[PDB]
Amino acid sequence: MSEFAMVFPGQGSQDLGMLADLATAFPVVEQTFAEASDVLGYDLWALVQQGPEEELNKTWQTQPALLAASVAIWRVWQEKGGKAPSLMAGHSLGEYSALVCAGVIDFKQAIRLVELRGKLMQEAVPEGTGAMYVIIGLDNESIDRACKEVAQGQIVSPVNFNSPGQVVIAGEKEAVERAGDACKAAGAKRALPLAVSVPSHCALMKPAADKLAVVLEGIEFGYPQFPVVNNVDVKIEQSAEAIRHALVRQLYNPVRWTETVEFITEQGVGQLLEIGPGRVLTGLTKRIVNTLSAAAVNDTASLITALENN
Amino acid sequence: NHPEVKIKTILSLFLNINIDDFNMDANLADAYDMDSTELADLAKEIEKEFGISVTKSQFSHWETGRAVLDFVSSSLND
Repeated sequence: MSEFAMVFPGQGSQDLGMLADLATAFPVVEQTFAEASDVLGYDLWALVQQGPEEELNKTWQTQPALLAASVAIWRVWQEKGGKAPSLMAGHSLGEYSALVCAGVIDFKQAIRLVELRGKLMQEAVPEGTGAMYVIIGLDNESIDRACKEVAQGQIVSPVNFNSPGQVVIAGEKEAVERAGDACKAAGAKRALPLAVSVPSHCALMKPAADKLAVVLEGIEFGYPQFPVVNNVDVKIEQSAEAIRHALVRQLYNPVRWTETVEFITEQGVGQLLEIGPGRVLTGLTKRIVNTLSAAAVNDTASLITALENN
Repeated sequence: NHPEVKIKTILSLFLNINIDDFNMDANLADAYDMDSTELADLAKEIEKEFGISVTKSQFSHWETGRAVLDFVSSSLND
């Protein structure tokens, strides 16, 4: 018996007309966004397809769209009668997608939490105060040094460790911009700025995380059906209290995705399926392990091929 | 000037193939098996060559070799 795991993408994987091919093939896709639209008070499907992206890149509107997109793929997978995954894991927002798919949080309840989470993060760091930079083709020490050299009494840190030779930094805008130039000077292959509204997973988010800690106490947390590996600790939590505290700590601590993928590999998992839009986490997989296959389930063609193998 | 000749030259040298073997009509995704980041690295070579700006939203949508050309022509025009 082979084993596979589902991985859920974070922020930056959203684009215009995502799940347009799958929506024609499956009515349940548009039903998921319709349920999310009742919570939000606007047609979330209409925002995603029609655009404009500039609205879709606003974090409080970005994350509900990714959550509704990612869960809609899982519902199609479960409707067709696909194989049950051995593990679950999720990047940045993906924890919320994975926890909803795992049966920890309710879908409609999660949309309010995820929307509100975006607003709390935006209150901490206003629009244009901070930015995020993917730094490709450089070791972690050299990136970690480069941030400390150019900080100048401002918050800069490497936050997402996506793969070996790919680290994301976040902090204050100018400090990140000045840090990004220092990494290119050190021999980085590229310092690509992400089009993300808020610098996540850094010390600037702790004011928002303190507010988020009080939110999660109001929300109900069920027992997980599938094992969910968190970003912050690289650990599977069964109890509700431990999952809540992980989601708070996630917001102001780095994402350990390299170790998350390696941990999945240790539990006999031979393949990863990216349950969400784009193909971001698929491209990371080969760089982390090389012998671990992966594919992105974002449209009908990919849905059937992925379903047929496993 | 001569965008197709240079777009043919750059993508041929990037993938380690002859110019004759490369096809503008073909799908970069798995016709030549270049991933997301390799496309981001190509995007930077296009910025340096023509003197135009490109962002993740823009360079990620390039599926064909012609799709890269059409972007460059519109950028130089505007």
